[PDB]
Amino acid sequence: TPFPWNKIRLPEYVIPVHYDLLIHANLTTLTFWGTTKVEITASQPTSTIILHSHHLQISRATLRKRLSEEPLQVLEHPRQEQIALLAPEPLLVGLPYTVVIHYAGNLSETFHGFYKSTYRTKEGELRILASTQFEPTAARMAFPCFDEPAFKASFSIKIRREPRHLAISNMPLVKSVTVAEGLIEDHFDVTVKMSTYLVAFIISDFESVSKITKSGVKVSVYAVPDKINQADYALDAAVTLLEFYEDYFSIPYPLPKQDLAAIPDFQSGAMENWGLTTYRESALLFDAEKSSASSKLGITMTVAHELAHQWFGNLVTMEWWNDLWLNEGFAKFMEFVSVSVTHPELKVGDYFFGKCFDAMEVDALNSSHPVSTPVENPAQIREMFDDVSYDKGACILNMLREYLSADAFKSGIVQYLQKHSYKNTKNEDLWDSMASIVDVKTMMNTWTLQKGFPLITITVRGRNVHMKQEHYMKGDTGYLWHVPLTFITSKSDMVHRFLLKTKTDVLILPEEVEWIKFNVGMNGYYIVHYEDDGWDSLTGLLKGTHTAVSSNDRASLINNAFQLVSIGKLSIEKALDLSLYLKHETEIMPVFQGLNELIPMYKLMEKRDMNEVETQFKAFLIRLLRDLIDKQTWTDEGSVSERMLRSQLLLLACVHNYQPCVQRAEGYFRKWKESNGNLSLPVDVTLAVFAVGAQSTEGWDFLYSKYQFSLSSTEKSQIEFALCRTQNKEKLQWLLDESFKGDKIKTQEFPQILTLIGRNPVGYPLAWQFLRKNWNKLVQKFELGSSSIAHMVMGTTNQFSTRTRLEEVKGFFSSLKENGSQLRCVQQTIETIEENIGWMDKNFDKIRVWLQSEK
Ligand SMILES: *[C@@H]1O[C@H](CO)[C@@H](O[C@@H]2O[C@H](CO)[C@@H](O[C@@H]3O[C@H](CO)[C@@H](O)[C@H](O)[C@@H]3O)[C@H](O)[C@H]2NC(C)=O)[C@H](O)[C@H]1NC(C)=O
Ligand SMILES: C#CC[C@H](CP(=O)(O)[C@@H]([NH3+])CCc1ccccc1)C(=O)N[C@@H](Cc1ccccc1)C([NH3+])=O
Ligand SMILES: *[C@@H]1O[C@H](CO)[C@@H](O[C@@H]2O[C@H](CO)[C@@H](O)[C@H](O)[C@H]2NC(C)=O)[C@H](O)[C@H]1NC(C)=O
Ligand SMILES: *[C@@H]1O[C@H](CO)[C@@H](O)[C@H](O)[C@H]1NC(C)=O
Ligand SMILES: *[C@@H]1O[C@H](CO)[C@@H](O)[C@H](O)[C@H]1NC(C)=O
Ligand code: NA
Ligand code: NA
Ligand code: NA
Ligand SMILES: [Zn+2]
Repeated sequence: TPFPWNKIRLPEYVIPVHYDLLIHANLTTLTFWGTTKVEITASQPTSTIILHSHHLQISRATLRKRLSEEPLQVLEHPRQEQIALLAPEPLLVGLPYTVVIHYAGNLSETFHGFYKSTYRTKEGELRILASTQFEPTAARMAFPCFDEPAFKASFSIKIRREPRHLAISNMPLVKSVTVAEGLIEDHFDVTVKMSTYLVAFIISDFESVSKITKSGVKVSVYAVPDKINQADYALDAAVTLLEFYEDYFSIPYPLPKQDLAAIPDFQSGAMENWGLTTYRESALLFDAEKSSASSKLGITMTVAHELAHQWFGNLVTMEWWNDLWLNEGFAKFMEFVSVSVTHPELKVGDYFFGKCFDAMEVDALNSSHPVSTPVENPAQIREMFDDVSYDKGACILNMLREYLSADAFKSGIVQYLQKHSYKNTKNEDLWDSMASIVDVKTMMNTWTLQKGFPLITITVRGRNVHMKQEHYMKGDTGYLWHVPLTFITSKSDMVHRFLLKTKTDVLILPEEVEWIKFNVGMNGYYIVHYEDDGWDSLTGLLKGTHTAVSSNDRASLINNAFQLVSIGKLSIEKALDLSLYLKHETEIMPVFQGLNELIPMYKLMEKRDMNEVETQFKAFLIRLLRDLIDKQTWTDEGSVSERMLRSQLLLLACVHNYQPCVQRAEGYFRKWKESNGNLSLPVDVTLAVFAVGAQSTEGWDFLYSKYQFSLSSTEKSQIEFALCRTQNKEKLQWLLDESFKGDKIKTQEFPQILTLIGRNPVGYPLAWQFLRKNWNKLVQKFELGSSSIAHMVMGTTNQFSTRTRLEEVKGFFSSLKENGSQLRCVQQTIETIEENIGWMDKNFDKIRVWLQSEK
């Protein structure tokens, strides 16, 4: 009667070998039935079998061993998400048993488990499909199982369905059998050995398009019938990228087919289920007339990410979620490795360092965590899907690859994948594989087992270049790293290398130089400070001959300058003085970096009684970029980088009431409205045009009236953004209510809408209030620890900068007890607000005076 197992982790001594899964789902009553048969063996004689089960009603369980069979008593521990099957006789070690479980459940109304998705046909008919999302811990909501990623097994899946529905799963359909009136049973081929979280199945009326790889794999894209004509780009990209990975690793994709399914309701961007990868419609479907350049880039990179997982994640899987980065850091990194070859015109390698700066935002906080760090419950496991695992993980891999050389790195990765195929790995296994080709292990332990990153301080005395490292933290630790430093000088644009393994060291230049610049191309996961006249020298370089260093080296100097303000190593005035070089900048990365450093400053001011300085700061920003803004054409011409730069600059200028852009935007919007929304605008100007049009009641209502009928993910995204920019608080309240409800705007959009309104200069109180009042339902929908909940917490609170706002945040989240008070995103936003308070207290008046002098 008392539950015989009191640990969250399963026993290690009962091991599954093979699952037979029968699923019978009813898309009218929104219920399903299942029969799960799992072949198991026991290392220790045990009479209790413990496995995972969550929100399933177990009707019967039996144990099979001359084909004997006997009943098992069923106990449940809902908190541990486990059931116990008690046998009459102890199991015999080494002998194969089969556990048979019959159960029922309800389709989930969330975005995980076996869940309901809906869409409307062009005439307004509601259609229902059922889809799966199991990673990390939701397979147990669809079938009882040993639901930890190291208990790999093969899966034979059978789906019972109505004739009107199509079923697809991980493997090809090998047989369909009519089993009763109006009931067909689909048999799918057995999977290779894999983790439970990769099982997938979808029952829908999707259509598809297909293409065969040179290696014979059938690649298909599935989508709702009204959107299948948008699948062509992703289909071509998936074939090219699958071919790339197969040839790059020389490890073939092992399955006969690869499906890419666009799901109408989906929480993350995509999911790598082996043989059946799934996507938000916005991450897969491309409209040649309406999709933006950034949306095309996003599809390319998301497909690259999911296909990378077929090797990094599916073939080779981390042993436990503490090492999730072995899946996610690699897949994030592989997006850039692959697409830089398959789509050279996208020039994605130029964009990579930006992920590293994103990671450094959270990693500079005490509340960050090491790349590899212990987790136990599902909320903590979901918290591992964060910028540390993804962005820092990819960034330290890039750093290691540059240090070892690409060929040595690749040889280590190939050996790693071959050795651990169909098995599970830990941090140490990766370092051992890399070393089999230098003390990689000691070096990479410093980057994976402690949080944060170092500040490298450079002091030059003639030819003598002194170096110091210290942990960078916004206001003891003693952390030290093995830092692979790089530098160039005024006399040498060769990349020079120095391994700093101690707190201090020195190198001797062959001849004196006029400047030196560390972290070449921003490939290292560290920041740099220059003592003495260093920042003056580099500021003079940027203002005199900025092309003396690369565009990404310029972006790195902009970013680091403002990071040093936060720790008192550089004054805000000197960092702002450096940003003035941007009046002659032309390139997207340093322009975007300037925006990423300066916009957050007025976002803080917007939430304070600071209208005068806020206005003057925004005027400074427009004046700084005015020549570049004025040069933009109102077209879709040019490269992907030119298109994204154009769109962001025109949006920025219009949001800040730069009259030349506002007048042009108003005229386009009036014409678009007069055409009854049938006018083809340049996609690259549509954000600015819609954002301006939405400022009036009539323009907002008209924009919303066209949202219903759009089949374009970009158009829907552009309308959502514009509607969230209104200063009409009643309209902002409506957007929150309706996207929360999910009928007129899908709930998958709510996290973004909440964040957009949290950034609205008049809406931010509404967003914070809405989060507090509707917390419990939002958690039920998206789950504690999810990235969705983290971004809603940060997006409504992390631009506050007063003690009163800080106490609201602390008071609210501490009141949640077990329903959120321990979230890592809460500690992070609290620490961010604390930094914001100190930063504004110190620098606000300095910025005010600097702007007055800037005249
Ligand atoms: C999900 O549940 C619904 C509702 O219970 C099932 O719909 C029902 O399906 C049965 C079997 O096809 C229908 O009865 C049959 O009707 C045909 C004539 O259409 C007749 O020839 C048969 O002898 C039998 O009477 C029943 O009308 C239908 N009900 C509704 C409201 O549509 C559905 O089959 C279930 N689907 C799955 C996959 O379990
Ligand atoms: C590119 C890409 C695909 C990646 C999801 P994935 O292929 O890594 C899958 N393995 C996550 C499973 C999963 C799903 C839900 C909860 C936990 C885990 C993605 O969507 N990235 C988002 C950020 C993000 C990351 C994780 C979760 C939400 C959002 C982006 N816009 O960058
Ligand atoms: C699926 O939902 C149904 C409700 O539609 C649940 O059935 C209820 O179960 C409770 C507890 O035994 C009963 O008191 C109710 O009378 C049941 N309702 C109906 C309409 O029969 C069912 O438990 C849910 N299944 C799971 C696995 O959670
Ligand atoms: C980080 O937080 C822990 C626990 O709250 C505390 O003990 C430690 O001193 C903090 N470190 C810094 C550098 O503030
Ligand atoms: C305008 O309407 C016509 C006719 O319905 C349609 O074919 C065309 O694609 C529409 N164009 C836009 C930009 O909506
Ligand atoms: Na998801
Ligand atoms: Na999420
Ligand atoms: Na969190
Ligand atoms: Zn991933």
